[PDB]
Amino acid sequence: AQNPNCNIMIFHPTKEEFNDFDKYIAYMESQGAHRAGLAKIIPPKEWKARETYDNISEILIATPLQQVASGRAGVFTQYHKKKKAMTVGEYRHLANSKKYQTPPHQNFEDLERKYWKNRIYNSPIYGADISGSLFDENTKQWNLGHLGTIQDLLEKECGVVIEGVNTPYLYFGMWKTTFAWHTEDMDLYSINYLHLGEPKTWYVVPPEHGQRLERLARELFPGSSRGCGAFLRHKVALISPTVLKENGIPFNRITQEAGEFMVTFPYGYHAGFNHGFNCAEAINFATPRWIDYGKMASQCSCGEARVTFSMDAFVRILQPERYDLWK
Ligand SMILES: O=C(O)c1ccnc(NCCCO)c1
Ligand SMILES: [Cl-]
Ligand code: NI
Ligand SMILES: [Zn+2]
Repeated sequence: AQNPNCNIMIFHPTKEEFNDFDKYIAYMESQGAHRAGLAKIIPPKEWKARETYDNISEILIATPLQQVASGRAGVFTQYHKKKKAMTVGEYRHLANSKKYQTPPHQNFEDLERKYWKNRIYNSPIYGADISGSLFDENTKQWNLGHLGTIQDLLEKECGVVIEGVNTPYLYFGMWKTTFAWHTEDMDLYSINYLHLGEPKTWYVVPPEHGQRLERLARELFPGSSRGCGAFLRHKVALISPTVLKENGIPFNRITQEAGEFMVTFPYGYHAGFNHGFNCAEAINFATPRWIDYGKMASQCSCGEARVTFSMDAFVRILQPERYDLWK
């Protein structure tokens, strides 16, 4: 078996290899990349997402989110408080202010130490899930707005014809802005491109050990576990690498820099944080190997998590018993 220790793999495709997206995902998996839950792809040196990031300051963040923490340094939850709308220009100025800017630090490891020591004592502002794209329409390779759709993948594999669409989202971050422990909706893949700015650090549990993370989460958040059988779908829980180690949970970490892609694989739990002002773009996608994960995916049983219009049809076709129970 390839990659048996489930290490995060890094790939350097040539411009020739960068032409066929589906074929290169299949290649990475032939080398065992999916066993880690996450892979990094560095684009060929001739490639670019767009010519310049001039004038991105005109984009609107209609509902910025203030991320307020509760708990202890290594085990906490965060709730999102809605703030008034601001432009990306206003947001970037706020991220660079004395109150919110990245602190002095020696290297990535020093800044990671400062994040986990001090995260809970601050409330950074996150611009998340903004429908849109920053890829140039003339960019033909790995353009996250020109991928084949999950609906067409299901039709090709299973003959199923369903409603729904599939478009990218933008994320504007600052120091300490946080994404909580989660897998994707319906345990889909995701692909994430860091367009501009400071790095993003990622943590990931191998898919073959995801149930170990779930068992620890039930022990650390017991009231949340009693209220919903799939509460990590709420995307509000954080657990530090020190606590994961103390409890024997297998995981890996890596830092993504501007100009790099990250792919998460079906049922790969991940979490992380931003180092400073940045802008990323992400979308979910599917392959033939995803279908069986879609059939087995857990669902939030209490109403807190959002189920989109498109996700409704996935549940209706792949999980008809759960759909009928919803009625
Ligand atoms: O912010 C990101 O770059 C990012 C990366 C991967 N998954 C995410 N899911 C949203 C969870 C919100 O707590 C967000
Ligand atoms: Cl700090
Ligand atoms: Ni994600
Ligand atoms: Zn729930």
